[PDB]
Amino acid sequence: YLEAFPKELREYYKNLFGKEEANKIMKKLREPVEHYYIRVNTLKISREKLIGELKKEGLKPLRSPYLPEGLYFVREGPNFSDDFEPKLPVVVANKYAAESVYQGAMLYAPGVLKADKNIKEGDEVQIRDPKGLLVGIGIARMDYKEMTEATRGLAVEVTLPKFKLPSLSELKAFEKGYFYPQGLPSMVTARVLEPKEDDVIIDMAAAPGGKTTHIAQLLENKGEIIAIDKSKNRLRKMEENIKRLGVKNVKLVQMDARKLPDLGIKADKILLDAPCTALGVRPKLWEERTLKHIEATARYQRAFIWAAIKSLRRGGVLVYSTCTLSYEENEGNVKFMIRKGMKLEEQSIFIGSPGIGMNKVQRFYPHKHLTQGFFIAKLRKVKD
Ligand SMILES: Nc1ncnc2c1ncn2[C@@H]1O[C@H](C[C@@H](N)CC[C@H](N)C(=O)O)[C@@H](O)[C@H]1O
Repeated sequence: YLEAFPKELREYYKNLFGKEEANKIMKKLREPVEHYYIRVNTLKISREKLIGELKKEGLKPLRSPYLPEGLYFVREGPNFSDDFEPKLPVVVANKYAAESVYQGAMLYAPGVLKADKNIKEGDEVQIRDPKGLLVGIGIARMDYKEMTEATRGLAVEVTLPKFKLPSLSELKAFEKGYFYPQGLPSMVTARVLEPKEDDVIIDMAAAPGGKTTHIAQLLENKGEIIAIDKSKNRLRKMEENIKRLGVKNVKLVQMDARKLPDLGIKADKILLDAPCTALGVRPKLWEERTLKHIEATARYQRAFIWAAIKSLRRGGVLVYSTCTLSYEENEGNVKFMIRKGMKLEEQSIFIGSPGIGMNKVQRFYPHKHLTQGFFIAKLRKVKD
């Protein structure tokens, strides 16, 4: 599994976590989350009602004892050994299709990069990513020719994915806005913000609106949430999420969030779920980002942070979060915040790990908490 991570990043992890822990993290990082979480949209439905609805579809949701809005599914797999060499013709899926197949998705024709020419419908085939990673085994539903030419349709019915997560996008319950897929650390993030109906609230990197709509339901569609993103398409997707979830609480604004103080707003609560190297996301088939990205991105996040601090009322609260493992983007950038008049505060929910040489910030690790790698800092602005 180590091959999935560039050598200098591996040295970095060993340095930052210790050889043993670093190895446990990387190994788990290559696998999908063991507990696949969704958020109950309490704007439309209760947890127990939704559970009943999901059981109807043959799904087995489990309750979180920490998040009354939390449900999760237990991951299946691995369904074959890491060294398994099936005696089967190969279908090569592109980088994106391979990752979804890795978690139980079917392989559709546009996802097919190339294939063995002997393949006919009904043949058993193995599916590999462009680097030879075996991600699944299944039955071809197209001949070789149609597979490499079709613009739509089923190419391989994946009957033996390496891992299996439930597909929730096609459920009636999803179309009716009953839930929103979202990791446990992400849900904790919104709770720890403790949004109030009175608070002036800003999500300055909000699309596609996962944490924003979570705040919305905690506010019970009262108050107002200002949600900022630079991307119009991602804001376009966020508009759809809002409508589906029945969120009436949110004001969208397109802009570079680093220029946030250009508004005349002094917020009481700011969520900064900052763009990051995403070193913690799962599954991690191949890590492309490395040390140069950590420094550049960390420096890039500071602009957001500074913008937020200047836009906070004194006594105001900032919650900073990333889906990355690096020190620089996390604890290092919090030290930055501490030098700029911010004070660390106890978070209301703490089920993860302590930070690196740092007490009140919260980390999540895939090997310890069955989640993506994650980081949460909650700060109070004591002075300007
Ligand atoms: N300078 C920027 N200004 C505003 N938004 C940005 C900027 N750079 C990146 N973003 C957005 O930051 C977001 C990063 C997302 N991963 C955040 C997801 C969000 N927290 C959610 O709960 O769904 C993307 O939507 C980016 O479009």
